[PDB]
Amino acid sequence: ADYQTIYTQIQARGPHITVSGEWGDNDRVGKPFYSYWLGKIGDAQIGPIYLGASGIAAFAFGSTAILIILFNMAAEVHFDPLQFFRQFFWLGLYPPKAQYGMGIPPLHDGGWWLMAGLFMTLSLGSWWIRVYSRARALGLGTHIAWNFAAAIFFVLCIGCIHPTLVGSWSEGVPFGIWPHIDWLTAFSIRYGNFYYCPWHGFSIGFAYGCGLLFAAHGATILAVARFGGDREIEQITDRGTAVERAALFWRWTIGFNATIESVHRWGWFFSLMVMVSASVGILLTGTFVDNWYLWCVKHGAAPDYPAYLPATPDPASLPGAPK
Amino acid sequence: MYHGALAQHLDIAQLVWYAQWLVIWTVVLLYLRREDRREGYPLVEPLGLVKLAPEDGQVYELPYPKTFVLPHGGTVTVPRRRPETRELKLAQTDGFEGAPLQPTGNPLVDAVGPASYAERAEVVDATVDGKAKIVPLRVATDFSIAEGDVDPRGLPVVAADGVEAGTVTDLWVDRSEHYFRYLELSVAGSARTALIPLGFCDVKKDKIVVTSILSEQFANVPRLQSRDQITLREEDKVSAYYAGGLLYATPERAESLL
Amino acid sequence: ALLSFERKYRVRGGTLIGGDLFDFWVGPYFVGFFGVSAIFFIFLGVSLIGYAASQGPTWDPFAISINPPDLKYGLGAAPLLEGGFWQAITVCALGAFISWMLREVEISRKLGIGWHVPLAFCVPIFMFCVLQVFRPLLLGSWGHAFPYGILSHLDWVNNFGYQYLNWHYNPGHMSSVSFLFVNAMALGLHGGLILSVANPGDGDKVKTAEHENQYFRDVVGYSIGALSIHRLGLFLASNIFLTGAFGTIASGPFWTRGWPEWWGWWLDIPFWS
Amino acid sequence: CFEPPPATTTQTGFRGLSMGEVLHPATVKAKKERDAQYPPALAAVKAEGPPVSQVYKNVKVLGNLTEAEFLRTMTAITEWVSPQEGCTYCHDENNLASEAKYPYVVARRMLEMTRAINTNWTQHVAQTGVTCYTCHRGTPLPPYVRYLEPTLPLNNRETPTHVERVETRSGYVVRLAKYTAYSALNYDPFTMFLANDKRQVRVVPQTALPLVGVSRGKERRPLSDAYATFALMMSISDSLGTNCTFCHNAQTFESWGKKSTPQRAIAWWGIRMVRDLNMNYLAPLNASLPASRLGRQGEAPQADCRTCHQGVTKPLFGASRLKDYPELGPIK
Ligand code: BCB
Ligand code: BCB
Ligand code: BCB
Ligand SMILES: C/C=C1/c2cc3[nH]c4c(c3C)C(=O)[C@H](C(=O)OC)c4c3nc(cc4[nH]c(cc(n2)[C@@H]1C)c(C(C)=O)c4C)[C@@H](C)[C@@H]3CCC(=O)OC/C=C(/C)CCC[C@H](C)CCC[C@H](C)CCCC(C)C
Ligand SMILES: C/C=C1/c2cc3[nH]c4c(c3C)C(=O)[C@H](C(=O)OC)c4c3nc(cc4[nH]c(cc(n2)[C@@H]1C)c(C(C)=O)c4C)[C@@H](C)[C@@H]3CCC(=O)OC/C=C(\C)CCC[C@H](C)CCC[C@H](C)CCCC(C)C
Ligand SMILES: CC(C)=CCC/C(C)=C/CC/C(C)=C/CC/C(C)=C/CC/C(C)=C/CC/C(C)=C/CC/C(C)=C/CC1=C(C)C(=O)c2ccccc2C1=O
Ligand code: HEC
Ligand code: HEC
Ligand code: HEC
Ligand code: HEC
Ligand SMILES: CC(C)=CCC/C(C)=C/C=C/C(C)=C/C=C/C(C)=C/C=C\C=C(C)\C=C\C=C(/C)CC/C=C(/C)CCCC(C)C
Ligand SMILES: CCCCCCCCCCCC[N+](C)(C)[O-]
Ligand SMILES: CCCCCCCCCCCC[N+](C)(C)[O-]
Ligand SMILES: CCCCCCCCCCCC[N+](C)(C)[O-]
Ligand SMILES: [Fe+3]
Repeated sequence: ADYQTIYTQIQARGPHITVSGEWGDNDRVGKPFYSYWLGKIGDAQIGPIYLGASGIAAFAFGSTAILIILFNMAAEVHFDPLQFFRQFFWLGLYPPKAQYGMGIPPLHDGGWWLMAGLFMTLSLGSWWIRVYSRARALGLGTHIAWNFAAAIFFVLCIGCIHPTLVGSWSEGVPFGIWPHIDWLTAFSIRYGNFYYCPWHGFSIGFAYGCGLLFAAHGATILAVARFGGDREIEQITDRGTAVERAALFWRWTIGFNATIESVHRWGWFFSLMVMVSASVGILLTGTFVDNWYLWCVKHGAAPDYPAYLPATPDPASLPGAPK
Repeated sequence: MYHGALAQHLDIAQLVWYAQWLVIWTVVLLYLRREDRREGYPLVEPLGLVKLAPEDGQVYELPYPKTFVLPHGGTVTVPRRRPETRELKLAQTDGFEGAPLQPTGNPLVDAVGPASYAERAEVVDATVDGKAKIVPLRVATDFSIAEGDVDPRGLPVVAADGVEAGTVTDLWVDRSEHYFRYLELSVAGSARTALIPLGFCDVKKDKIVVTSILSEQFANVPRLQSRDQITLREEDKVSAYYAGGLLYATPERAESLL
Repeated sequence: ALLSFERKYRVRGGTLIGGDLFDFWVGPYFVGFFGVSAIFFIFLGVSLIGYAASQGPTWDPFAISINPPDLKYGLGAAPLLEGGFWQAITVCALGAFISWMLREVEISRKLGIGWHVPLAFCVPIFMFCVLQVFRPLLLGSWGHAFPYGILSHLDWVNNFGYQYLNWHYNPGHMSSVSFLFVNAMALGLHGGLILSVANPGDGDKVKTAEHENQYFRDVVGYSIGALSIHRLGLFLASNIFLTGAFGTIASGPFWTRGWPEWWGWWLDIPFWS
Repeated sequence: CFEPPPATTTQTGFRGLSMGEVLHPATVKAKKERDAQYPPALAAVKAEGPPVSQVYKNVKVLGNLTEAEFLRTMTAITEWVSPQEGCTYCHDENNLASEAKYPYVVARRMLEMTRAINTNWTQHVAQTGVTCYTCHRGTPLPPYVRYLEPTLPLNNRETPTHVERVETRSGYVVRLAKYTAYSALNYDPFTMFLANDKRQVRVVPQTALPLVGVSRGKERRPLSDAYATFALMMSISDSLGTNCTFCHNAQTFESWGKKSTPQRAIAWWGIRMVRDLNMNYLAPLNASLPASRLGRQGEAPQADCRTCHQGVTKPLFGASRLKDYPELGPIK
């Protein structure tokens, strides 16, 4: 076995490299330190950190959002610090419970929720241009930023675009561990079972394929570490036996293959498609489909099954039944 | 009336369903699968003789070429004409088109099968600021072994047949990633140095086990042009040598495990 | 037929069983003994699918469903129309998957590369066994396993989940979902990074490993490095099932209540009750 | 942490849909033993003499009965409601017609209520019926009742910790969670759905596309309604010791026909019956009860699914006394 794929046997230390960016080279802060155990499964060097305007903008807005959430959570346990730790996962900040439509809700019923939402959104925008601008300062493509943009767009969809399109803030995702989880069933129940939403299926298809691809890709590169396949940039510009063998492994297995560069396009596209497909689904939900199961029945897609115990007429539609 | 309803049993979501499938297959078929063809294409046959004009499918499956402008001068354009010049000492086991080839000589030296190397550039991979990236510790003197790990310099190398085959004289490090990639070792009884990729190295505290090749086979490990640097092709030549051993070092390794 | 660089690798040997007898290609496909068993099991499998489907109501691919037996048949053979087909097809699937994996080790040996990929492919084969074999063994009927239908298998995931009131609270599930999400993220980041270095665009020049690590250090203060991101990727992906398996096996054999209630171990500690 | 195998499973849907009950034998055995404490029927007495309407002085509900029949009823009522307290819980020792003690008047309406249950709600209690024991389980205060706010513990026979006490506000989220099978759902399904008939529990549309006129802005029910009925269903599932699959094929929660089981229909009638009982029998009893029985808003204790079922899909595993005590219903 090649033990180098499991962990680094002999770590190396050496002077810290700094690649100069078109700007902000002075805004890198902290002194690098090295971790020996980290260095067995990774790169040992932790830090420094770039610290631009946007990074701080993000921390500013995010902490505002986190504080708005935490104080509302604490208010839910009338500020008892011990019950706060005990009940933390059950505590949340909820959108309006009553129907105000698009009206700005009272603070005690989703106003605070709305404001945490604004400040998180601003934090995501700030972090986004950090992710983008860092790439141009170092003279790199904006690939990551576009993938990240899709992720942010999906959050906006479940957070406020979908509430806007149906016209009720009551449909936002709550903040909280279990509470954000509870929303998923409430939403799915309201809209007729998300298993019958094709864009759910697409999202899952790509999400699972990200599992398939990264397991497959990660395993492939490790299988060709002896020939240097981890040095992927120079294997793009000067094909070595590593990617030759990697390509022939797959070609002989599934009948076709990629290049060392294009597999990364595959992976980038699949991860992007998780969020693009999820977004289309939410945009269509509520606005143009009310019950995803009935929509599948309408179009002849739903499976059907014989009764096991006897079919049961809705009692509410028998004559003279109470309401 | 219904939000999303259109004329005669159409609705918006039904159209988007069709649109989405179209978008997917467009990206997969017209874009990704062509990107997949930037290497190894056009394919080769029992001599495709039509030398006057190209066959239509070979033009359609390829993307428009792209050019990488390399960081230390140069450009590379893919896809391109890149045929294998070298004489491969292999022979056809049969007439069938996809029958395997047998090695005619000694497959480690002759560099076939798992011992094949790509015809990469005969240039030394460089750091971001121009220096040779993969250098041994005699040159990279500001690089050390980390506090806690075996220092292999001095330790013996034991090959697959339990025979001491040489002594580790040095480690070659990746100055761009801070990562040791080869050990240098003296080959006992032949007064030469040889590089081993660490991936073929079982690093113990008293020895370095190497199961890929036999002790005698350390004689014909490819030699470098220079003492203190290595080219990308040489790295392929060296790495491939041991990988060949996994299948060829003994007669019994090619035949069925059961 | 052959990639420009292919012919030098296309040598004999590296098989696990059969030596020269099945050591050859057909088009691009390596065969081997496990190629032959794969095709056998595939043929048998999709034959049994097609027979079973014709004895059913519809031919609409979305609505076909080959289902396991009733629970009353426990772990015995069931009549072919009422679970036998499902039993036969499951065996053919396992034959095909294991063949496929072993085919991959043979291909790995011939190229003189690591067996990491067939290794990685074991974990989805394992997870399939958790759902169709081990968990039905522990509960005592094949009828607890899932049906073979594009949409019908979702109805099983659905009801299975709701048998425990809110499956989201399943801690094995929480772990599994978290790996699914972060794995998808990391692949975006990894693929994004690689292309951003090789494709800055505007005629600008290709960058370098140092640029790779510099980018992540700058934005999040750490960069795990080239080789390690691949090791981490395989680790993250694999733990989607490796941890989720526990949450699946627990549900039923080791837990019959709803999954939210399980968190009583925390909520109901007397010291803060 | 965990419960050891094996698990008893049942089937409630077509093979392959993973619908049924998943029960822990230990737990079922414990609940079976607890419910087996149901006292056996008293021996039958033969009807002799005049109706008790002409012998005793203050009998308005049970006047049809003869003296031996009537007294048999009274010792059964004592066995079911006040075994440890005895006849004197409802009576003055020296005036059996005195209504001076509040349990007397409540017991009178409880008689009318449980007779009503066994006559008007046969769609839910069927031939099994209910007796006083079904709810009371041998104490004057039934172990499982509800106020207009959630209380802990669910069994009022257990003593509350400081946080569990309703006046401790830091423990609201936990009081609420334990009513909804430990979910963080932020709704009290009892006051929303079981205390009265003001709210509809159905929330999911019965058309594929959104109907213009009910689908935008303030025309829309808020999403909270979906959370709320999820909560009610969690709470129902817990109260019967079962899961959604007992009543639903989750493929379409909103569908009946092949997508529902007969138990879902019975559960539907149970909602209606619990609303009748609360609105028309139990809630008005705040006039007749002492303040120590009322909640923090002057409300009497009311009933939910648990009051009868106590974690079993049939109360007391289907035990019945109906034919043994005709006086308790049904009445022609
Ligand atoms: C414990 C939970 C499970 C689950 C939960 C689940 C959900 C919630 C959803 C799916 C979905 C899917 N699942 Mg399912 N599933 C599937 C296959 C499928 C596909 C129909 C679809 C998308 C798959 C995908 O893109 O993956 C990534 C793999 C890729 C991208 C490579 C291509 C795969 C190719 C599309 C597979 C197609 C398979 C064929 C239709 C079946 C084989 C046909 C035979 C005759 C050769 C198989 C083959 C198995 C096996 C053998 O175990 C399986 C088990 C499970 N699924 C478990 C039961 N799955 C989605 C769907 O849309 O279903 C309607 C969906 O929403
Ligand atoms: C009972 C209810 C269910 C449900 C309800 C549900 C809903 C309502 C929605 C989904 C969605 C999705 N579901 Mg689904 N689901 C899925 C899988 C999935 C996902 C692939 C997909 C997209 C969500 C995502 O990846 O977000 C992970 C990524 C996120 C959330 C982006 C985060 C990026 C962000 C920039 C991160 C930044 C955070 C900050 C750093 C922190 C700051 C916060 C502080 C300040 C407070 C599987 C595999 C199954 C199975 C096996 O059963 C399943 C079953 C269910 N789902 C049941 C049917 N699911 C979504 C979808 O696709 O709908 C069409 C969706 O909207
Ligand atoms: C209402 C019910 C729900 C539910 C019920 C549920 C159950 C009951 C189980 C899961 C499981 C899982 N759920 Mg979950 N779920 C998930 C995500 C997930 C997955 C991460 C995880 C594993 C799925 C699996 O086992 O694949 C199985 C995939 C397999 C077996 C792949 C087989 C591949 C095979 C080897 C090869 C097949 C090859 C083809 C046939 C060949 C054909 C190809 C062609 C091209 C030739 C998300 C992200 C969400 C969201 C967003 O809400 C969600 C909500 C729900 N889940 C709802 C709450 N979920 C599983 C789990 O791990 O639980 C802890 C599980 O058992
Ligand atoms: C399929 C597509 C996937 C995807 C894709 C992508 N996702 C990306 C990118 C792409 C392309 C980025 O480039 C960007 C990034 O930067 O990566 C390094 C990023 C992000 N995705 C995060 C979280 C996430 N992605 C999720 C999901 C998906 N994403 C889906 C699955 C989920 C789920 C599943 O819920 C979560 C929770 C954050 C780490 C980050 C934003 C931080 C922020 O918006 O500021 C918010 C401001 C704060 C103050 C919060 C501080 C705490 C957080 C943890 C941040 C701490 C970092 C800090 C620098 C630590 C320093 C310590 C140091 C000294 C040692
Ligand atoms: C965490 C681990 C991840 C992971 C990892 C890896 N995944 C790998 C590898 C690794 C490493 C490979 O090396 C291998 C491969 O070669 O890559 C191209 C592979 C593969 N992953 C496939 C499917 C896949 N991966 C999934 C998931 C994950 N993978 C998770 C995420 C999922 C889902 C559902 O998520 C699917 C559907 C095939 C494409 C391929 C097997 C081909 C095969 O096996 O050929 C042999 C079999 C056939 C050609 C068909 C056989 C038909 C049978 C006999 C009859 C049908 C019965 C069937 C049960 C009916 C079901 C009906 C259905 C509607 C319910
Ligand atoms: C007819 C007959 C008797 C034949 C005998 C021979 C025989 C056994 C034939 C088998 C026939 C069969 C069953 C064929 C089916 C083939 C199968 C299973 C195809 C499935 C293909 C699918 C859907 C794959 C999903 C994954 C996916 C999206 C891949 C796209 C990108 C690719 C090709 C990734 C593979 C790949 C990865 C993962 C790298 O990391 C890598 C690194 C460097 C260079 C190349 C690569 C590379 O190609
Ligand atoms: C409350 C739960 C009671 C217990 C315990 C006992 N009795 Fe009772 N009794 C109760 C009520 C509400 C009534 C009125 C019945 C009606 O139909 O309106 C009665 C009535 C009697 C009578 C009739 C006397 C009269 O009103 O003239 C008798 C003789 C009587 N009860 C006796 C009795 C005995 C012996 C008991 C212990 C075995 C007993 N009762 C318990 C309410 C309750
Ligand atoms: C559930 C549907 C019940 C049935 C059947 C019967 N009772 Fe009941 N009772 C029930 C509740 C929810 C309450 C309120 C809690 C309380 O303690 O008041 C009661 C109350 C009584 C009382 C008053 C006891 C007291 O407050 O100390 C009595 C005397 C009583 N109930 C008697 C009684 C009898 C005799 C019944 C059968 C004829 C009977 N109850 C049925 C719930 C339910
Ligand atoms: C039987 C004892 C049930 C169990 C267990 C669960 N549900 Fe239920 N549900 C039941 C009934 C009788 C009704 C109709 C109530 C009425 O008054 O009309 C419902 C309703 C729902 C709904 C709403 C469907 C609609 O038409 O809007 C949902 C979404 C629902 N139920 C979900 C659900 C879940 C998730 C359960 C397990 C937690 C569950 N139910 C259990 C009866 C019974
Ligand atoms: C006492 C007045 C009850 C209350 C309050 C509720 N239920 Fe009930 N239920 C009761 C009886 C006596 C029976 C008879 C058992 C039999 O053999 O039929 C039932 C039955 C059910 C069932 C049927 C279960 C089965 O296995 O067939 C269900 C699903 C049910 N009850 C549900 C239910 C719900 C959801 C309730 C609160 C709304 C509820 N019941 C209250 C007595 C009483
Ligand atoms: C016109 C104006 C007024 C209105 C528009 C405002 C606007 C754009 C609102 C947008 C709102 C949006 C996008 C809302 C989306 C909310 C979502 C998706 C919430 C989802 C999950 C929230 C979770 C998990 C939060 C949990 C909170 C906590 C754990 C406490 C906070 C503390 C932390 C340390 C956070 C850690 C989170 C995690 C990494 C562990
Ligand atoms: C995961 C859910 C997938 C459901 C697939 C249903 C697609 C319905 C669209 C079918 C095409 C329209 N038409 C005309 C054929 O009915
Ligand atoms: C449900 C998600 C859909 C994902 C689609 C990914 C399918 C990849 C198909 C590979 C096609 C191979 N080939 C050679 C035929 O082009
Ligand atoms: C229409 C749905 C199709 C789902 C995606 C199927 C993936 C196709 C892979 C089969 C191609 C095999 N081949 C020819 C490339 O060897
Ligand atoms: Fe990579």
